[PDB]
Amino acid sequence: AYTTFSQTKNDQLKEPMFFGQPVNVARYDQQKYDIFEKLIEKQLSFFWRPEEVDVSRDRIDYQALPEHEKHIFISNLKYQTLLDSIQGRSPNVALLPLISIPELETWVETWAFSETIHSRSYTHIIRNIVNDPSVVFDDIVTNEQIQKRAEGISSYYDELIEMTSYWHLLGEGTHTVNGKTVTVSLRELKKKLYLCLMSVNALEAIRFYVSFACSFAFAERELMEGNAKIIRLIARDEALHLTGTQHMLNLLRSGADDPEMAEIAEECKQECYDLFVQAAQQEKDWADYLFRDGSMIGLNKDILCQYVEYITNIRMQAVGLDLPFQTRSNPIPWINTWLVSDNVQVAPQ
Amino acid sequence: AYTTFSQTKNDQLKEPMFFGQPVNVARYDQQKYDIFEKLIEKQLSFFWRPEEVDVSRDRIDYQALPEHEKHIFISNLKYQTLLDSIQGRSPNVALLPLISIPELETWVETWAFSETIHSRSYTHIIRNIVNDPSVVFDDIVTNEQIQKRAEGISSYYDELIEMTSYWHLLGEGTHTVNGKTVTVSLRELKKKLYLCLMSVNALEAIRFYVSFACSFAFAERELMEGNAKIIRLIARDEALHLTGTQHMLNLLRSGADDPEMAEIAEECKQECYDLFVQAAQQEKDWADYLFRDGSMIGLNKDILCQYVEYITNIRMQAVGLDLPFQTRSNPIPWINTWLVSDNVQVAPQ
Repeated sequence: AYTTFSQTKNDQLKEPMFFGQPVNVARYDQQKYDIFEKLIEKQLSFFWRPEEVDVSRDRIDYQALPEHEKHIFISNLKYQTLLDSIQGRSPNVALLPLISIPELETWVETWAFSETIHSRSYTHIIRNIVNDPSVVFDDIVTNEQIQKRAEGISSYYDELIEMTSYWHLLGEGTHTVNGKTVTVSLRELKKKLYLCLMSVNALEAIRFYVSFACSFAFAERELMEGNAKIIRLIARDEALHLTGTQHMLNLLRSGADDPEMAEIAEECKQECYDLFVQAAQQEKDWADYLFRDGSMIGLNKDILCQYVEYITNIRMQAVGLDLPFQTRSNPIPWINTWLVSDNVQVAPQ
Repeated sequence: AYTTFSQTKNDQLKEPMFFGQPVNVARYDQQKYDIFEKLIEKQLSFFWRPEEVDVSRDRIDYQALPEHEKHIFISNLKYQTLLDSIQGRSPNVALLPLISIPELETWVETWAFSETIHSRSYTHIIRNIVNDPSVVFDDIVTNEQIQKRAEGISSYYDELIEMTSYWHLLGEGTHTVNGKTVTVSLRELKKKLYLCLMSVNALEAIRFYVSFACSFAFAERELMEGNAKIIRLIARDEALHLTGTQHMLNLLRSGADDPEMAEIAEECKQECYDLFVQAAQQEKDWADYLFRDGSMIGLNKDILCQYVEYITNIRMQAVGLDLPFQTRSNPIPWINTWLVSDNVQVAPQ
């Protein structure tokens, strides 16, 4: 029962964020939550094109890098390309059919579009520093380590999409499909979304920031500086993105938007904690992979894992989860000069 | 069986446009069809924000308009807002889950995003010329004439989305759902898409151009000039949009992309003709509604209907359909100065 234009004249101010009447008229003179209108407007204001950054000198730097330093940089780049390949399509495919307020609908399309620009920027970087880009792009799919992350991250989306399709097609209740029993539950779907949104929050607020440290560490060494200029632009967008999902999640668990969602958020509050911890660990294990053949000046497995814990604690408090790690100070304060914008707070506070 | 990251390492150059393996890695170093990469790049180059246009003086003009001229202008604006409310979400929701090549995937997200900007521009216009924008936005849903168009146009999308969800969930074959028989057929789904793409082509290549004439006719009278500056930007984007669907449709019917699709395009070739003719007629009937209380200098029911036939013939030849109307010359050549861009051919040739 998805409609690209619902015929009911509803008061969009009183709709929930999710699972209400599909948005008919796209209007921007009013909001239920003006955060999403402010995110649109900011993200629009940030619009950049990857080609406006000269990455020419990165090719020289990269070729001059020792093999293990190549491995660090290209593993990082590959991982980023994976993540935003997923982030390019998924918010549109997974969330659009569920949104019921216009400001959130357009933020999600704006969000996803800004990701395609990131992915296009990753191509721009890759095709400028390596001879055969196909080797790089193919490894993104077949790399053992990258694949593990791809599968877990994508499952949260996939399961939400499939349960959505059942919901739209069948409606709520217990059903008979080809001799099997399919039970469609709005409550479970609401949970599937919450977990997905928690997963996507960890992805952008934690996983990408672990990657930002890696990129900016080269730039600190005065290497791969074109790449770093792009990551600076990418980081500024990312601060918007995670801000969006922090509000979605916080508005959902408060019960202000949907009293049901409040009780559902408490029910899987443990599960969300476990989700974030597993992501933190996975990025620690990723650090292991990056530096398996050696480290470089200013960044190693130990320093990076410290940063993972530091940033993971901050992000989780933001969404009301218990902190899983020792209260620590910033192991790499030098990252803050890179993680900065005068229009949005990029660096974690 | 939709996956936000398919684990198979496929050769994206050999995939079909639609119904192949979902795109995993978003890469832009190569294409199967470089038209879509050129559309992305052009559309990116056109990026504009509605607020960069001062519509201040339109409020004075509008209030000074006679009641029937208000009716003409606001009916037109309302209709545009409807159409791109649909075009904001629908290409993402309907097409994304079916695309199997990266350049087409990102064009569709870029396309849809550019529409949200149009919708945001329509708000910018509306909130500047009327006192109570809610009256306007509500009428978009409840207006008898507008509603008829909304329902037909949205059904092509909706039916494609629902048949997609069955396909992903159930796969091809004859199924049992709650005691009913559901037959999922790829061939029918391929047809549903083709018809939808034909409908969306008529929407942007014909229906919006009928609306562009109306807007620019005010600007010819030196009225509602802020609005016209925005429509000029909107028209330039639209020329890209219809170009995209012309290639999709032409690549589909040639059989170069999918030999099946060739035979399917011929099978419903009549049906497509009927679809376009019905749209042409509907816009003629719309002209009747616009000018029911009188016309203005330089534009009336007769002139506008002439333009409908003129533009409808051109668009249909572009997608290989028979012409339904007398071969006529341009009834309003003055529109061409408005319908122009040095970077893309906006005016129909």
